[PDB]
Parts: sequence; C-alpha cells; structure tokens
Amino acid sequence: SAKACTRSSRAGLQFPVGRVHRLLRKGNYSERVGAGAPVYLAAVLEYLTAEILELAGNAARDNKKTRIIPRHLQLAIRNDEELNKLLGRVTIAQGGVLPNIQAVLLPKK
Amino acid sequence: SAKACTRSSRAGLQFPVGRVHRLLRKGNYSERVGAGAPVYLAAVLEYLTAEILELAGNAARDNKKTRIIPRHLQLAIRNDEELNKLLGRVTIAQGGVLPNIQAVLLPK
Amino acid sequence: KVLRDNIQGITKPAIRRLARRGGVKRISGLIYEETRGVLKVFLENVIRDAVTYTEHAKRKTVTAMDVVYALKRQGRTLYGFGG
Amino acid sequence: VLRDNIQGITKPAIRRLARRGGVKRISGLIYEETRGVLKVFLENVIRDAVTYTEHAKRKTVTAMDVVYALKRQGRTLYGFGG
Amino acid sequence: MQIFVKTLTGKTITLEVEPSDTIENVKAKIQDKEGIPPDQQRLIFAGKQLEDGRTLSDYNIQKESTLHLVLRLRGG
Amino acid sequence: AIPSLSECQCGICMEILVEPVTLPCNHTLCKPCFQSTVEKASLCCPFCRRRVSSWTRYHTRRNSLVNVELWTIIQKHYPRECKLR
Amino acid sequence: KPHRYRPGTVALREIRRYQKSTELLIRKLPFQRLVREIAQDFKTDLRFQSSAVMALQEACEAYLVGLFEDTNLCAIHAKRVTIMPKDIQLARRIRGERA
Amino acid sequence: KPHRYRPGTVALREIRRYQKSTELLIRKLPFQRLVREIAQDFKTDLRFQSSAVMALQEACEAYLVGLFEDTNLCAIHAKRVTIMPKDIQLARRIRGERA
Amino acid sequence: HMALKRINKELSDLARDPPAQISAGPVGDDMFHWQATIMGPNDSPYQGGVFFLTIHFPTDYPFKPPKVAFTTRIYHPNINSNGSICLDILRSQWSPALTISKVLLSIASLLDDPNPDDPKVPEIARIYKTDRDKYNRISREWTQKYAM
Amino acid sequence: RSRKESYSIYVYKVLKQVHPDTGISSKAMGIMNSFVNDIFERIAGEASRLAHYNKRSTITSREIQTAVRLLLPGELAKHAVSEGTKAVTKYTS
Amino acid sequence: KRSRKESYSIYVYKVLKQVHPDTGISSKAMGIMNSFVNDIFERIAGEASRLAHYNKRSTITSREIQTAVRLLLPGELAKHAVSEGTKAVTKYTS
DNA sequence: ATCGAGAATCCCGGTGCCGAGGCCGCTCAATTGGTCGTAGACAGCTCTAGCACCGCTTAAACGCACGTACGCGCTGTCCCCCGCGTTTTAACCGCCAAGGGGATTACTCCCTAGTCTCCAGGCACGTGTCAGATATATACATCCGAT
DNA sequence: ATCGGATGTATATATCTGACACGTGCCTGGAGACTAGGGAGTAATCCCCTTGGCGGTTAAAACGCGGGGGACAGCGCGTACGTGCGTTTAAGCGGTGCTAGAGCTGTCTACGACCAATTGAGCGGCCTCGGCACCGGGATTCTCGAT
Ligand SMILES: [Zn+2]
Ligand SMILES: [Zn+2]
Repeated sequence: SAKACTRSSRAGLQFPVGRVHRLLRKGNYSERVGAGAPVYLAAVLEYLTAEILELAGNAARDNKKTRIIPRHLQLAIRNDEELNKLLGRVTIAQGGVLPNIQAVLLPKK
Repeated sequence: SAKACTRSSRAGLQFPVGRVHRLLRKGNYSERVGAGAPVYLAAVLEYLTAEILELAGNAARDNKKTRIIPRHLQLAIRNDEELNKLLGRVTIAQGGVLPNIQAVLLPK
Repeated sequence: KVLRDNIQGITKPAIRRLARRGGVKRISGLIYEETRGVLKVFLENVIRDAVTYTEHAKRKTVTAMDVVYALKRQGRTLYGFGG
Repeated sequence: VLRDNIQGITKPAIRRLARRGGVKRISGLIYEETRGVLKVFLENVIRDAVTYTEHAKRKTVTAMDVVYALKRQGRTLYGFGG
Repeated sequence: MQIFVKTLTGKTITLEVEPSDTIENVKAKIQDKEGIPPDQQRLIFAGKQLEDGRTLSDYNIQKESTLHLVLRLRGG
Repeated sequence: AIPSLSECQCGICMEILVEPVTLPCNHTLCKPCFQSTVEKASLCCPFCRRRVSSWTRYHTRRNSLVNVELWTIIQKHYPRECKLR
Repeated sequence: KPHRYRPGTVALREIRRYQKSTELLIRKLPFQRLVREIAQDFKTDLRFQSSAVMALQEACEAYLVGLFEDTNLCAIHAKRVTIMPKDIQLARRIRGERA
Repeated sequence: KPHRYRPGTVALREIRRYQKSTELLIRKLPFQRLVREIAQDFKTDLRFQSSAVMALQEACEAYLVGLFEDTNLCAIHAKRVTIMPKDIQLARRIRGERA
Repeated sequence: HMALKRINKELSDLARDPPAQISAGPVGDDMFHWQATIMGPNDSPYQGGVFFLTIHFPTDYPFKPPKVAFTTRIYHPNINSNGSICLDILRSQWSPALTISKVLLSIASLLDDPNPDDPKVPEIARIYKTDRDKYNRISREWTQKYAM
Repeated sequence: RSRKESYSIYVYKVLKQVHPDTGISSKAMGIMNSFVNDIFERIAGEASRLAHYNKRSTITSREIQTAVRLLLPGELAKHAVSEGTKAVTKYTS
Repeated sequence: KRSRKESYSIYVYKVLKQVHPDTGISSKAMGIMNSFVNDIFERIAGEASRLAHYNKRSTITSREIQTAVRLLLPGELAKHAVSEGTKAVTKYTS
C-alpha cells in the first residue's frame, strides 16, 4: 500500500490496529509478535462485529424500532445457526428467550 | 534454613524446584516470577501425586498384585469424591469403568 | 445483623413465573422446594469464588467484575457488565 | 480408495459397548443411531487433528495432534503424551 | 614481613613470609595459623584471582600491600 | 480391663490424652500434638512413618477424628487428670 | 353464569406473554437479602456493589430458566405434561452437575 | 430337554464380565479403515501413527460407553428396560451436543 | 512453653542412663542451649578423639528439629569446615518422637562410617572412594593434631 | 480520573456502515464490548498455544489463521479467513 | 543419540517409594502420572498468570499460587494443599 | 416354602518370558556469586457511593373454595429380542521388503525489539432534542357454553 | 357446526422526558526513523517407522428358529392442581444523612532479572531376574425345571 496513511486506514479496516498490537505485546501471549498478526485479528473481529450488527439491525427493523436493545441482539444471535453455536455458553443480560412451545402441550383440534 | 544445599531438599520436597522455576519463567505466564512460587507449586504437585499414588497402591494390594496398573489408578480416582470431582472430564486410557448395575434391572 | 431463612423470599409465584417463562404448562406441588435447593447450591458455588476473588485483592466490597469473572471461570460467560 | 465402511462397527461390537455401559435390553434400531453418532464424533475430532497436522507442514497425524484436539474439545485424554 | 589483607572476617593476621614463596606454602601456613584449607582460601590481589601453582612475586606482592581474601564456601 | 496410667499418656507431650485420635495404624496420640504435627511435621505417623492423609481427609469431613469411647473412659476413670489440664 | 376459562388456557397465555418480555422475574429485596446472607456466611462484614447483585440475579434467572426447559423436555419424554422432582433430578444427572 | 437359560440371566452375566475387564471392544482393522476413510475425506494422502489410531479408538470407546450409560438411565426413567433411539436423542439434546 | 517440659524429660532421660562415649548438658540457665562431648569409637580412624558440639533448641519442639554444630574441627566427607552436618534425620527424616540421645547416637554412627551417597564435601569424597589408605592417613594427621 | 479504553467508536462506525439509520443503546454497547473482548482473548490464547506447540517464539499471521479455522464454525471460519487474508494482502502492499 | 526428553518419572518413583516401600509401577502408569502432573501444573500456572494480570501486577508471587489452589481444587484438597504449600515455603525461607 | 442336574466361575499348582529396576557414561542446565534498574509497600489525602432510616402507595402474595382432567394402577394382546446351534468370513499373528518423510545440523539474512522524538485520536465533560414509554379510547381475535 | 356473550389482545393518537448523538479541550499513546542480533528459513543427510504383501488358524461374525417376556393400547378411579375472589403483607419509590472504603499520588527500599564459570543431577543405553501371563485340573456357586 501507500505506507503514508494511518495503519488502520491503510489496511481498509475500521477497528484499530495499533491498539491490537499493544494488546498482543502486553497480553503475555508470545515473546515476539509478528507484523501481520494484528491486521488479521482486527479483520476477523471487524467481520464478526459487522455480521452480528447486521442481524441485530434486521431484527430491530422487524420490530419497528430505530435502536438496538439487548433483546434484538439475543434474537439475532439465537435465530442464526453458526452464531448460536459460537455463543452457546454465553448468557446475554436482558435477553429473554425465544418463543417455542412443545406441540404436545397445545390444545387438541 | 541453612543455604548451600540443593534447592529441592531445603524445603523438604522431592519434586525439582529448579525445573518448576524454569518452566514458570520460560513458560510465558507472566513478565516476572517471584522466588517463592516454585516451592509452593512443587509442594502442591507432590502432595497431589502422593495422594493419587497411595490410593492406587491400596487398590493394587487389594487386587493381590504388587504392581500399579492404570486399572488401579482408575479405581482409586473414581472411588474418591474429591478426586473424582477434580478429574471430571478426564479419560484414563485402559481404565475401564466402575462396576454398577441399576437395581431395577436385577432379577426378581 | 444476622439473617435467617431468607430463602422463603423466592415464593411460589416467583418459581411459577420462572417455569412459565421456561415453557412449562402444568407444575407439580413439590417443585418449589427442589428449585429453592438448586438455587441455593448455585448461589453458594458462585459466591465462594466471588469472595475468594475479592479477598485476594485486599478489598471489602465485592465488585461486579468479580462476579462476572467467577461466572466466566465456572463456565457461564456473562455479557453486559464489563470485562 | 474406500467406501461404505461404517458397517465395520459390527452389531456385536455395539452390543458389547452397551453391555459395558450397563444396558440389559437393546432395541433393534439402536445400531443405526449409534453408527451415526460415532461417525459424527470421529469427524469432529479428526477435523481438528488434521488441522493441527497441516499447520506443522507435516504429512503424518501423530498422537500429539489427536491428544491436543481431544483436550480442545473438552475430552482430555491421558496416556499417549502431554 | 607482614601483609595487610581484608579478609571476609576483616581480621589481618601477622606472619613473617616472603614473596618468593609459593601460593601452596602460604596457604598451608594460613591453615596452620587460621585453619582455612588451601582450596577454601582465595587470595584477591586488586580484584584478580591467584592460581595456587604460581607464587606471590608473580603478581608483585610488596611490604604490607593491602590485599583481600575470600573463602571458597561450598556447603554449610 | 483398665489401661495403665503410665501407658495412657501421649508419646509426644509426655502427658495424658485429651481428645485422643486413633490413627489407621492403631497409634493413639492426643489431639493437640496431632494437630501440631499435621501443621508442621511431614504428614506421617511419627512412630511407624506411614501417611495418613487420605484417612485424615475422610475423617475430618464427618468429624470422627476423636475417639469418643477412650475419651469417655479417660475422663470418667481419671477426672482429676482432666481437671488439671 | 360467571365466565371462567377452561383449566389450561391461562397457563398457555402466560407462557406466550412471558416468553416475549425481558424483565427480571424475582423481587429485588428478597434476592439481595439472600445473597447477603450467603456472603456473610462465607466472610463476615462484607459489602456489595449494586451491579454485583444485579449480575448475580441475572445469571441465576438464566440458569433456572434453562433448567426448567430441560425438566419440561424430560417430563414430556416421560409421557406427561407435569414436571416432578424426579425430572429435575434426572436433568441434573444427565447434565453432569451432580454426576 | 436341552438346558436353556431364561431370557435375562445371560445379559446380566455379560454386564458383570465386561464391567471388570479393560480391553478394547471394537475390532482394530475396521476402525482403522474407517478413520483413514474420514481422513482422506478431509485431506488426501495422509499417514497415521499407530499411537494416534489407538488414541482415537480409546476416546471413541469411552464416549460411546458414557452415551449408552446415559441412554440406559433415560430408558429406566421412562418406565422401561429397553433402550430406544428417542432415549439417545433426548440424552444428546440435554447434554448439549445437538440441542 | 510446652517444649520446656519435654526438655525436662529429655534431660532426666540423659541423666539416669547416659549413653556410651557421649555426654551432653546445658551451658547456662536457659535449657534451649546445650553442649555435648563425643569420644572417638574404637572401630574407627578417630581413636582417642574428643569432640565438642553445640545444640540449639527452637521454640517449637519436638515439632521442629533442633540445630547442631561442631565447634571443633573434624575431617569427614559429610561435615563442612564450619561444622555443618548433612544427615538424613536432622532436616529430612526428623520426627517429633525422636530424642536428643537418638540424634547423638546417629551422629556417632556416622562418625563410625561415612555416607558417600550425599557428600557435603566432594573433594574428600572422591579422595575416600579413590582408596582407603589416603583417607586413613589424612584422618590420622587430622585427629592427632586437632582433637588432641 | 483514569482513562478507560473501549471499542466504542469503532463499533459505532461499523454499525453506521451497515445500517445508516438505526442507532444503539448503552446496554447493547457494553454487550458488544464484552463480545469483542471475549473473541479477542479466545483467538489470542489459541494462537499462543499453537505457537508454543511447535517450539516457536512468535505469532505470525498463519497462527492466527489456524486459530480462526479451529475456533469458528465452518462458513464463518471460511468468511473470516477470506477477510483476514484480504486485509493482510492489501496491507502488505 | 536421541535428544534429551524431560519427564517427572524419577520424582514420581521417589514419591511412590516414600508412600509404599515395596510396590512397583508399570510404564503406562508412569505415563499417566506424568500427564496428570503436567495437566495440573498447566492449570494452576495459567490461573495464577491470569490472576496476576487481573490486578495490574507483574509477579507471580506465592499468594497468587495459593489463591489458584484455593480456586481450582475441591473443598478438602484445597485446605490440605494450602497447608502443605505454607509448610514448604516456611521451611524453605528459614 | 424346597431337592437336584447342568453349567459358569473361582482356586491352586507348575512353567515360562519379557520388561521393570538398577548400573554406567556423559553432557548441559542448575547453582553461585555479583550488579543494577524498577515494582510495589507504605503513608497520606480525596470524595463516591454503599448503608441506614422514614413515610406513602398499591401491587404482588396469600389463603380458601370448586371442579375436572390427568396420573396411576390394572388387564389384555402380540410381536420382537434373546438364547442357542451351525456355517461362513476375515481378524490376528508372524514374516519379509522398500522407501517416505520425520528429525537433526550448519549457514545466513532480515525482522522485530528497543530507544528517542513528536503530534493528533480518542477520552472526559457538557448540552440540546426526539424516540420511546405511558395514558386513553376503539377494533378485532379468541374462547366457552348451547344448540 | 354455528351462534351469542365476554374477555383479552391488538391498534391509533397526544405528550413529555431523559438518554443518545454530537461538539470541544487536551494529553497520553501511537507513529516515524535508526540500530543490533538472534530467530527462523533453507539445503543436506540419516535412518526410523509406515505402508504393502502372503500364508495360516481360529476366534468372531452371520444366519436361522423357537418362544417368552416386555412394549403398548384401552379403562376406570380420585386426587391433586388450575382458576377465580377477597384479604393481608411488604416490595417499590422518593428523599436525606453519614462515613467507610475505593482510588490516586509521592518515596524508596528490597526483590528479581542478567551474565559467567562450574560441576553434579538427570537422561540414554544395557542387562538381568522376578512378577505376571497362561494352562490344566478340581472345588465352589448361581440357575432352572419339578416337585
Ligand atoms: Zn500429646
Ligand atoms: Zn503409626
């Protein structure tokens, strides 16, 4: 690239790259840290955040609101299949639970 | 205690204090390692190993054998509440399973 | 300022409410004592680790971060209180 | 090349496992479900083992890779290394 | 001829010796008077360790030259 | 029968047994000495040199370290010895 | 003459209403008093941040909801609609909490 | 005239025998061939150390024994003695492997 | 405190039947400090050897071992110049049931024959294991010029 | 006072990039912060373990890539690897 | 020759001879005990390193190891291990 | 309640083999001694919020009564696992043979840590305003008894 | 299969309030340039162990048959839990006061990192004898059809 702009702007990422580099240095993860690791890690973090935000925004628009509350995040994470497996053990505050009733308990026709 | 003797015997332990210290220092856990940590850690490890081995030897003697084999280790671990709680998810190779038959399945 | 038998504060309607959220239609009459016992055990397990965390730091007030961290150690990650 | 080899997990070879587990009576449809779940578990473990092997620029799946994959999955194994 | 030495204890022992003597013999003299074995003794001349095989005249020890002593303490 | 007065005294403190503890190696010592040893000694019986750690872990949860019958015998048969403690 | 619902429909209505809301389901003061009792049982003379109490209540409520879901699954598996203490015990045994 | 054991007294004998011994239960070569098939499905032209195959077999046997124990417990809970596929599915669902 | 009574019984036990070739007693009013004299055993290279040593009693006895020190000079692979002694019972194999007579007789037994597995001084250790005669005569010109 | 770092402005920028209209409350913001920290710690720890397993002493891009392939499920793993390699390639030149 | 591989075999054998004076141990049991020791070491060291990072410290002092032991081990093993560690440190420092 | 025949399991004595425990040679990692930069231990000050108390609503909890529907025990049918005998299939063991790639070593070069200087990106604080919650009044879906 | 009440839920409109989005000062952390050295990339070699193949023998699998025990459906009983109403209890909200303890700053002293010489603890390789595996015969003990 141009090697003249800021590191985050140079890589096309919105997440900070210098901060990730400092966290890797002071995180006691390895004696040495390469020059390409923070960029890769920031890209992965930004992609995951973008996907979850897109799903949450879709849910919020579905519920006729202009803000993302924890319920929207809970719905977006649980309704998807991959994200639910990724966050299987995670508990979201003010999340509630998906509406499901077993077919046996419903009244007979 | 008096200095000028091997570190592992100053505290009365049998596990190597020097090896534990080197592993802690070069094991990428923290920037600096105190001088009392390896002794404490070696004492804990030795205590646990003795605990496992005493029960394993008791089971081996109860099995009329004079040699400890993994079956004895499994019998010692799974028959103690505390050790079974500690080694919950761990699988011992060639350890078998505890004898247990549900009372309902027994003949009447 | 000691306290006694405060477990009765988790009344029958509260456990009924929790089960209704869970997806339970009909509830027996002996569920409430079992639920209270389970809740008490879980509280003891979490609070022991929380108190250990707040005692290692030479403090006297348990911080929400300590509770979050005890929960994470116990295997129940919690979001929404820092970390 | 190999194909249709899940049948190698034979009916007595599942009856014996059930007998060890503490099962007195076995239905006639247990075997298919057992084969399916065993295949799923093998696939899950072997994927991580092969990834570990491929990272080190190797071509043989050593026991250490399997042990590390099992430890990652939460099924720590003792005896083969570590 | 007496030599001033700053030992570990700091005591300086008066004894008539000569620079022409070997290190083994003066170490034996110290063992006779102070008891420290030659291996345990470690004479220090301006921060330099002297080998037992050589002599005092090699490092130019003179009349009442201020030297040092460290005991090779292995064990105890 | 009755145990001898001299034989009953603790082998560590040279004085009568108080809250005696019966080791799995059927050695009896008074509870203060046993507690001090488990705190400071090598977690072994001083006489026969065998570990009691698993036994101690089992017995401390149910509070069965003290020998009730021997304590009752020593206090009933020798009350003044317990009083002077 | 008075109109009363058939036994069961009110439970379904409550289930539908309660799976849509997100508030907390236990009164604040009794839970705070209980957690204070347990804490003072562990270490005397302790103080609590409000956020710590809130986090504890949230975690406990989520865990209880999950446990009741598993208990309901067990009860339906047993050809029943009611949940009994043996369902809870079996769910805990399977989950490995008590082994 | 021939002596035949009643149905039920032989399975308990097998349970008593197999819970005391520790040898592997599945045959070696079929398991090795299945493992190699899965591996070649993932990456072509792989090689396996014998220790790795033994470790895989040990892990699979332990997992299957645990799963059958839980399945038997569920079946007994359902007022039966026979284990059925729904028992396996319920045990897996509660343990969180498939949800 | 409690250890004072134990020291009383140990002193009485030493008083009634003192052991052979060894004798101990307190130098001053305090019973914590002790000094002892030991003779050279007949079946040893230390014939006619008289040796003095000092004993320090920690405040928690017998739960912790006492400290020993040779105030005299002796040649042995397991004893340093300053008098430090490396034997199993002093720091590694110490139990509350032991008595001062037991450790004194164990020290005498060490003086009877050395322990080569754990030499405190390795140079005289390899000297001793090289050949017996060198150890013989070095013990000679050590014991008839230091002990006597 | 003391400055407390967070991933706030970056997450807000990503949200505006995806949904220009919708906002976000404070509780959701804290939840997103905790999620980002959790994922960061997971990937960093896995990369550290991978580096230590091969007798190495540095964390390059390939260790992060292998950690991502290990942690994330299939489709998410593939998309994340593609995005990461694209970012690294654009950065290096 | 083959490069040196370190293990806890000899120390485990010494402890076993200290517990049971006349009992031998097979090779597979040695491997299992070695793996167990390594696993417990890794657990305690990792928890202590975290807890040191938690309060903005930089040294893994015996206090951190004691807290990690109190956390990881169950009820009674915690007390006994803590007592043994305190005894060892006290005997080592003096 | 029992007696006895057929069958599985446990004990005991003798033989053999291979691997566990001890010994010897040796190399490298732990020890010891000394020096130096900085981490945290301690004393002191600030000031945030955790705790305690008081009064007023009124919302959730509690106790009681009625009824019904579901859990449970019982019976009957049938069909599907189980135990056993016979036959077919391939697992297991011992053997030989080839070569692929894991493991080690030597050499070199370039990538990252460390230091100094400099400056702007993000954090804390303050302010405006509109998205959502709440109150109020209709519209409609749904349930239950009765034909 | 409806049809009427009757109830709860869903929908449209005013309003007002506190939290969200944005603006500004500044300072601490990130960026830029330069130097040194060790970590890692690459080429070459060795030999360990993985793959492949043959022959045998025999333990394990495949198949079939008789039947008995267990799964599953249908019925009846009554008891425990759901629903609704009136009453008692303490949660919830606001407002005020106090101080214990979290948090930040300044000194400095002792603990821990670094480096070099050195030597003994621990690892690799060998060897042997005893503990355990195995076989064969007999004693012991559940099991079931028949009383
Ligand atoms: Zn006593
Ligand atoms: Zn004893």
